[PDB]
Amino acid sequence: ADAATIAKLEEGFKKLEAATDCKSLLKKYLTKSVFDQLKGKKTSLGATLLDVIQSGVENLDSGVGVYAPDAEAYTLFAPLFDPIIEDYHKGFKQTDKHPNKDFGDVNQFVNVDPDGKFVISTRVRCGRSMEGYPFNPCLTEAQYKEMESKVSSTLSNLEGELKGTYYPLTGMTKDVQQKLIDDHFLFKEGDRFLQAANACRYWPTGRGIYHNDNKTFLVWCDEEDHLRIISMQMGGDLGQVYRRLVSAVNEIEKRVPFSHHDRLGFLTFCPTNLGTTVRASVHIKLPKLAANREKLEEVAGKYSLQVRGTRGEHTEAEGGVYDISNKRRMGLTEFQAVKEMQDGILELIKIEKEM
Repeated sequence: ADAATIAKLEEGFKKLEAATDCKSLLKKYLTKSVFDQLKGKKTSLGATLLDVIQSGVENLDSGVGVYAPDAEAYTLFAPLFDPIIEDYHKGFKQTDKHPNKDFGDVNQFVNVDPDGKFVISTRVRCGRSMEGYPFNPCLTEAQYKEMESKVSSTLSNLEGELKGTYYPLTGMTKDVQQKLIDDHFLFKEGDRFLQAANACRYWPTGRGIYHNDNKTFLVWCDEEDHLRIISMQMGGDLGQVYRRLVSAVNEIEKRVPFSHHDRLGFLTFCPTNLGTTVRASVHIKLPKLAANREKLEEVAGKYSLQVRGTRGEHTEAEGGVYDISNKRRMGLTEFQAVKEMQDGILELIKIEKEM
């Protein structure tokens, strides 16, 4: 690590002490003892501590404030990453190992609302970093093109349910944009937190969108992580959504190896998405539980569920509509995470019926 970067690191640290208002996990765990042991180190691909914390220094309001420049950095800079991970993922000690991938007995997953009267739509997401490339902080332009032609080639040779079409962002027509905007499939350049992390360079080179013909499978190449992989549909057939996801992820891995770490799970750009990288969610109507919020907050904790209200434009009538997702991503398998989610929704609907 060169003297010019070490100087810029010394600036950011004094800027963190000078921000007594900052509540970011970066400021919490970047002690002077850790900072002096990491500031001079660099990965074998060339990423410095500055490529980790720059975005958290430029954005003092940021919640986490660190990002991973390459896969190797989670090891080289573990003295800062490990305590941050402990904090965000409550109960993931610095010595615990995350289980290896296990999609489990996928047949055990069912429809959580067979009569469609409660769940509007069902969604399961995961992400992957492609093995052999650095993450978005350090991707060169040539690397962006190589990834695009590989993901495009891979996703285009998908057959059956996943038969689709890849739309690259570079030189996208105005017509496709609307058609993709219409289907909620498009993404744009990242917010202020990604821009400060160097995560939005050479835009839109290397960025693309893939969706199947049935519009129940959707992949984003290089929006934030290398790959974001979603299975979605209307209704509450969590099982069907989840089984379609495992089919796709296994099939992509045949041609595309993923960046895995036998203690942190699947490696991603942001430490909030380590472990399973799995976020199973439903849009569900629970009007009775909306009145008695204390019961909903209590049952949500029983199944480790995050309850967010729907972001919306004209939603004043829909206060009893929720986006319920699974909160846990580490220290448990993919199968365990989605099962826990399913068990939750089943009980939430059961309670709603008893009101």
